[PDB]
Amino acid sequence: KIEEGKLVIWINGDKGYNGLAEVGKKFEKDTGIKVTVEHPDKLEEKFPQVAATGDGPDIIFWAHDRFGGYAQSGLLAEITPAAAFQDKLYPFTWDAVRYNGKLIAYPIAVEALSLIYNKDLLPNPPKTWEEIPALDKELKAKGKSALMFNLQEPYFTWPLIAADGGYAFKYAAGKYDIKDVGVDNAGAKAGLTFLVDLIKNKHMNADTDYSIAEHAFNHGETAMTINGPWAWSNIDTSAVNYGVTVLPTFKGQPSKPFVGVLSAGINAASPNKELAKEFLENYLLTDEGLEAVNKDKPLGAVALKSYEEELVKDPRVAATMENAQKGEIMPNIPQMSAFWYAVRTAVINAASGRQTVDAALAAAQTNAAATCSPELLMSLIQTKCADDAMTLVLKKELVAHLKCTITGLTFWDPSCEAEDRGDKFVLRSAYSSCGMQVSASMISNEAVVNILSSSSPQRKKVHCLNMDSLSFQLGLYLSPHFLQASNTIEPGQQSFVQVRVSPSVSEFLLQLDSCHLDLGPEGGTVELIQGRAAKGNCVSLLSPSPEGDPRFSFLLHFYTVPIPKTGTLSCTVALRPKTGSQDQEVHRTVFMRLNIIS
Ligand SMILES: OC[C@H]1O[C@H](O[C@H]2[C@H](O)[C@@H](O)[C@@H](O)O[C@@H]2CO)[C@H](O)[C@@H](O)[C@@H]1O
Repeated sequence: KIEEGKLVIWINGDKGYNGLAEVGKKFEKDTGIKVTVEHPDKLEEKFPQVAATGDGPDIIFWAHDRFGGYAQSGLLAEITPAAAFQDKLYPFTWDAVRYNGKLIAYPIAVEALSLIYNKDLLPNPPKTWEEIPALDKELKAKGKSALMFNLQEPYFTWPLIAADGGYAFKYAAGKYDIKDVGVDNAGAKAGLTFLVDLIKNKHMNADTDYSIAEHAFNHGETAMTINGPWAWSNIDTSAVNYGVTVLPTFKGQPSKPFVGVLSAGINAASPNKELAKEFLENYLLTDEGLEAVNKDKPLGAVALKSYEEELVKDPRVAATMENAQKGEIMPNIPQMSAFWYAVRTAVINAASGRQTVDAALAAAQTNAAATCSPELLMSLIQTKCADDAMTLVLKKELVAHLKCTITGLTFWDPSCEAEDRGDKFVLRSAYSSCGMQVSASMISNEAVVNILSSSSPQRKKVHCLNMDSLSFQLGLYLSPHFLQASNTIEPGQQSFVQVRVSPSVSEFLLQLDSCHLDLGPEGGTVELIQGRAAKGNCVSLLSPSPEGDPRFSFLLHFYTVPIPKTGTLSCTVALRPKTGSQDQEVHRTVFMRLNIIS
């Protein structure tokens, strides 16, 4: 699923991703968190397909209308901005991203279509739609056209459809009524008919799309176009001398564009939600962050109050707000996708001439209304830590409960593959083999699991303790207190032993499996500890040090003389991770030579 530790962003290609990536770069320097900005095609329709399966970006940028459908499906995570932060943005933007009383996304910018015109060609654009035919006429004699804009997305045709009273859904009793659809109303039929009449009269071409309309205006083929703020950049790359003004009226009524609020939602499956929040609130939403995106591609009106006040001075931004006020914010209801899909058809079918305006719009109103559980799998993988080797074991029975078929299990080195013993899957590697990593006094690798259900590999971090890195020493103390002389031992006097390891391992639990004192030939061997417990009345276990160092006490009695001159204390220590099971427990033996005297 989503990669843990990194932020993946999806945004439409027309919007500045480069300016956004430059915001992420600033985020990397301070927090060292790499931000990947991508712009796939059909990210709005692609996101819900992948997100439902757990795959997708950590953050998605789109108009607000799509986020309610995502929300109602459970693909978005409710954002939790502080009241002090919400006041920094205009209240109406928070209304766009509010769903079921929850905030499902962060509003970024307010987007509304405007009329862009060529000043060199047309210093004073027409005030109304009705006079475009008379305009286009004057231009065609010069080998040009009055207006070109994308007819394949109803977003661009809606301003004319809603000018006479066309509407997607009526708002009553505080909610959008999905049974009541305004596509077939005479206001829409009047707008769409006007569009068709422009195509029939040759004033526009039905096949026109976005990239053709953008190429035509920037290259001087047409005097006017309808687009959003994002497009002003490429017009600047071009030398076109242009201006942004309010959309022309229709039947005396202003053109009502559907106003989207560019918003950043957080994936419901993303583990990084905290990072997404820290990035969006602290960095992306700011005077600087928004300016960085605006330099690459214009955002137009912004949700942030402070930065907005500066942007409103821009004539182009003032023109976008003027068009927004005359427009209606898009409903965020899940039904919008069916509405948009249905309206796109009617515009294309009616503009193509395949259907009459009444027949096309009437049909649109009808359509508008309209097992593996691999996360558990990794838990079954057991890490066995031997002295020289690490072995991974996966019980077959447990796998059966999960209903998964494992295609492969390996270490980092693909050469090392698990072997099937028929009751379990075992994978053994030497600490120096299979790309094992020796660091931090630990031997770490990853178990790469491939399941038939998912193409992507599953990775689980495995670790074993490296005892060669650790240094073991045997202390001996005359009293139950720290003392500097461990070398000499005396009979009949209590002796206290402490096992010290450097670098001290606090994470691991220390226990003494066995201890022995070897008096050599003729002296015999005395068993101080066995079976993890003290042996005999002369030995008793003590409490460990503040450090993990274990401790025990023993009393040494000799009946006869000569006393053994020298002896060696042997103690076998067991090391288990506080976070690990017994499988990962490792054992080492420590020896020390000591002088016995009396
Ligand atoms: O055309 C239907 C389409 O309209 C909106 O998409 C806009 C978007 O709001 C703008 O920010 C920009 O990306 O242009 C898009 C049109 O291609 C809706 O947001 C979208 O759901 C809908 O399909």
